[PDB]
Amino acid sequence: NKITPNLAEFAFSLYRQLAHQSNSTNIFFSPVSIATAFAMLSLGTKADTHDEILEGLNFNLTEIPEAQIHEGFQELLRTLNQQLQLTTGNGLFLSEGLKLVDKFLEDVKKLYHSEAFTVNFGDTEEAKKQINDYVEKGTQGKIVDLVKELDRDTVFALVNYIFFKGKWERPFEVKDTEEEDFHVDQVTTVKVPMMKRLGMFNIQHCKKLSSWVLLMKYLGNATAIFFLPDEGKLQHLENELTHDIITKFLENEDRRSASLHLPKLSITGTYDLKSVLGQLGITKVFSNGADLSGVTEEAPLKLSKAVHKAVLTWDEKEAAGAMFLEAIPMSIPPEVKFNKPFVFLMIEQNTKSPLFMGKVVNPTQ
Repeated sequence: NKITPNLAEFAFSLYRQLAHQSNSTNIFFSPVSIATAFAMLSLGTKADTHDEILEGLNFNLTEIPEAQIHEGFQELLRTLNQQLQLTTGNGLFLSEGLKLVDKFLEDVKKLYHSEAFTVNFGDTEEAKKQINDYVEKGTQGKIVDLVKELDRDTVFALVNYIFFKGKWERPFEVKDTEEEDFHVDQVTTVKVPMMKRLGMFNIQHCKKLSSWVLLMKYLGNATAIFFLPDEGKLQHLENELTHDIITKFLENEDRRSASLHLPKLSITGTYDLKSVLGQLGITKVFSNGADLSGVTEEAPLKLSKAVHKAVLTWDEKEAAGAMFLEAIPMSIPPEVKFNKPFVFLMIEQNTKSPLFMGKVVNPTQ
């Protein structure tokens, strides 16, 4: 877990950038999927192009050897590819006229368990369908029309996708789910199905964050951390985000009773990694002065296209399992309603790594 702290800081760097450009749109991305994708691309990069990518991923190249970086990602992908669905993959698409280096192809297939392909970019409309078909077939139809524009001069494209529909270890009762108002702001109200169960949760009010912190667990040894900011404290919560937040309450075995109002969510996020990671300091690999000599030996190459799409869905529970033995509330429990915008994190317990991070301003987006 040597690379775990780097991913956490990279996630908060990525989130603070996305929240900076838009304060009224949903945010949802996978820090692990993006970092694994561009670390794989680093194996075909050299000199400053290689160093920019790793430095932009919050890796201190003077303190962590390059092998440990790539080895840490391989161990992380091994844990993911074992129970949780987590249908993820990265596709490298290159012009059929380029002589791809075999060492890069071997490392992509072996180290990162990823696939490369050759496609004719002369037909923009045809290539877009072909790329969107491999993603659609890979996701079993979960992700469609991932690519919506291919330039006529495209010669190299990267697509990163991830899908997660998780089942709660402690489920919800569909009969108790009710439609309630979600207040996106002072003037906007959306009617959303609100999952509601009274019971005991790993829920607590953190004065440092000025937010309610709820941790509910998914089957697959992955835990979801929900942050409900207090009134006017959303920015304060974002300011005070640090890796200690992830680990602070994951170890808590204590439970407190509360009436929970959590809306059903189906959230998607599509980002142009070229623009976003360009704001984080990764620019050379996208420019004409790139060093992708580890991919093609004899021709100038640059990464023309880089897209990331993350899709997540959670419901009340599928098929019914067994009841969870419950401690009946002996008193009036506090009511924690997620009727206002909130921040959430998905953490893989074994690696303590961020799978998904996002902010929900409208459940119906």
